[PDB]
Amino acid sequence: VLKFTTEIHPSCVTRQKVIGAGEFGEVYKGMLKTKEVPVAIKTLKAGYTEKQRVDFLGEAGIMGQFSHHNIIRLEGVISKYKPMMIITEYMENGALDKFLREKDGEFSVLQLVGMLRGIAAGMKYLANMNYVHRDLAARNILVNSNLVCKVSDFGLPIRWTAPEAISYRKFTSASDVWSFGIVMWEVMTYGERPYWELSNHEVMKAINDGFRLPTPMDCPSAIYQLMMQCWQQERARRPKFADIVSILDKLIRAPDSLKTLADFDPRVSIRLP
Ligand SMILES: Cc1ccc(C(=O)Nc2cccc(C(F)(F)F)c2)cc1Nc1nc(N2CCOCC2)nc(-n2ccnc2)n1
Repeated sequence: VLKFTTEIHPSCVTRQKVIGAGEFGEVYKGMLKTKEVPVAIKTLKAGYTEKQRVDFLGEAGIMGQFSHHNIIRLEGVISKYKPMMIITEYMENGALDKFLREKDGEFSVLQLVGMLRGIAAGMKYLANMNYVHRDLAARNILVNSNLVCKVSDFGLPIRWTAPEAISYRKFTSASDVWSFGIVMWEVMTYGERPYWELSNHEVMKAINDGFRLPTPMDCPSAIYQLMMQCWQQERARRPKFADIVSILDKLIRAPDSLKTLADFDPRVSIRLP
């Protein structure tokens, strides 16, 4: 299980502040020696069950297998001592959802599209590795100080989930593509809530009736077209992540393609002379 993971000795780890919770233990911000490097640390505390131990070390195992620029990096694991720990890199900019809501309007279209290309490349890698994420959303993406997005999974999302996954529990890389389209909309809106104040039942009814999120403000036509393709009801009609990466790469490498904007439908019109 731990074959792509490095065992870290507990004397090299300092926990500082609680930043969240695991299934059976806290997540902390801390420091790792090997000068000191900031890390996030998920613990498994005394009394955990067999199933919790299997899921915890299984999680570390899969994270260790991933080696990609756009996937969170595992620094290592403590499995030989208690409490057990999963240790990852740390990003001062934090999670993408809060980041964009706190930086409204501060980036260029090219910067936003570049973020999406990195997320798509991480997802293409996961899908190729036969890993279905199931919870792709901006809240599960970390942003580094180069604006590079790292797909993560912080644990627990009707508004991000494809219809077949909601209806009959069919989670695949194609349901992850639906979620990616929602993430595109989150990025281009600077972290707006998908479907605004609609309830979960209202969202599913709207989707089943064929309604889809409208274009963000200032959004390239090509980007809105791409998110719309991610939201095809028929799973097989959605692009694969390889198609998404290819499209986004081509738009970035010919950036004039992003200057054509989709028409924004105003809710409110102001009359002025
Ligand atoms: C410690 C830790 C453990 C596991 C994971 C994680 O991603 N596992 C995972 C599992 C399956 C698939 C994938 C996937 F996607 F790669 F495929 C990834 C991330 C963190 N690391 C971490 N956890 C948080 N949390 C936020 C608060 O709630 C608790 C968690 N915050 C930060 N953090 C904040 C600022 N800089 C870093 N790091």
